[PDB]
Amino acid sequence: EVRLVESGGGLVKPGGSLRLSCSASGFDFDNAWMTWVRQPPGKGLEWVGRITGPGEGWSVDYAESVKGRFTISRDNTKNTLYLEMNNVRTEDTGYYFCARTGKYYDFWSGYPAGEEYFQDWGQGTLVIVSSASTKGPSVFPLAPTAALGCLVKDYFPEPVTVSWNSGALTSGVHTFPAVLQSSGLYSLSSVVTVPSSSLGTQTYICNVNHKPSNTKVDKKVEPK
Amino acid sequence: SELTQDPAVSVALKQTVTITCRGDSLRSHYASWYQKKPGQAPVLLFYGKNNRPSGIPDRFSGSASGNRASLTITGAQAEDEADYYCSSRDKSGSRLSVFGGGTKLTVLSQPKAAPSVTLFPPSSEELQANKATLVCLISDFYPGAVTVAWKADSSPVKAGVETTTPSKQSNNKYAASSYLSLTPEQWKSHRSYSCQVTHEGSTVEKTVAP
Repeated sequence: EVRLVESGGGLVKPGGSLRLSCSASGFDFDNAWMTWVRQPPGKGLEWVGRITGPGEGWSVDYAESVKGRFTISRDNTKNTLYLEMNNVRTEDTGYYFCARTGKYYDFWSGYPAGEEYFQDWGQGTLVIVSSASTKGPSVFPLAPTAALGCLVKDYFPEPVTVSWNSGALTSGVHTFPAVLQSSGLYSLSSVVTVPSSSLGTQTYICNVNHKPSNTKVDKKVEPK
Repeated sequence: SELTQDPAVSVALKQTVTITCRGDSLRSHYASWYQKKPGQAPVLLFYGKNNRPSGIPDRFSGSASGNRASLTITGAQAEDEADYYCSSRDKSGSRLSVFGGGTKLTVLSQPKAAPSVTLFPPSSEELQANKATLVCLISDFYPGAVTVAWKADSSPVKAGVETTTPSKQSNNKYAASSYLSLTPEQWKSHRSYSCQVTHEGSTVEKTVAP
């Protein structure tokens, strides 16, 4: 029925430009008010802007955080909403959502008091604003039931994938979310809890793949 | 931002919790409420004076008084663990909208479990790479919230610390990780370093020495 699909996200440097698009189906797009909402990773939702329908003359309103840098447009023929992002900054990362916007008002309240609500949302497209260059991680052993692991350090951009023993070992494996360090580079760790009797006897290898750098590393994790 | 919410609330499974949003704009506008989980789009829960969209369980309801708007979850289910956001006008009569800062709702669905803590010193390979990262692995705790403090000898360490938000393990307990990034010289310049993990008012500590 109602479908909203955002696209255009990706990597851009500070000062750069990028255009996001949201394709809509299953509703009257021509009369629909459409809103852009963003969520930086680990942070709250932020209203970016909204474009109205024909009754308000396709009027656009923007958050002060983006006014003068971001432009919202629509093509009713394509059922498409656009976000033109210019002079982007690091604070503009990351997930951008398109939402069909409803209007509510108490009819006979007698006090002018309208508000908007976001009834249908797309899944979002991720925008990373960063000056960092593509870089594969270094993989370091976290040597030791007992816990052992691999530290996947200083890579950009996300993601990295980590398996153990070529994917044959999954039970007891926990791969943590990445952290963004002050250097602009990500780091993560993957840990596995293993029988103590197996420490120097069974081999544990973490396999790290970083596609953006074509990095594939296999690190055997041995006791010290 | 003109809408304020408390960052975190807990509710017992099957019981009732109220999440509150406060702002001057709520004196003349209603709020709408959104649920957000990782990996999924926000979902509208409630809007206006008394409107719950079709498809939303009737355990979600909204209320409003004065500068305050409230989402009540009656009979919380485990699937209600999520962030909850209110939205309204940023100020009375405005053409703009804004979200509150969000409230993380924990639904307590299993007994308290204290964290196990493992602290890894820098590997020799990392030292040879001219870096020195201590890794504090925190596992098997419930509910999923911890505070981590680091100490060099006996002094609190500020810079160089990064910590992940707790992530669910396969046994449905939580794990977290914290990193202290040092140079090899800094690493070798202290007698010991300590990772201190406080969970529900109880602290577990582990220490390493170069």
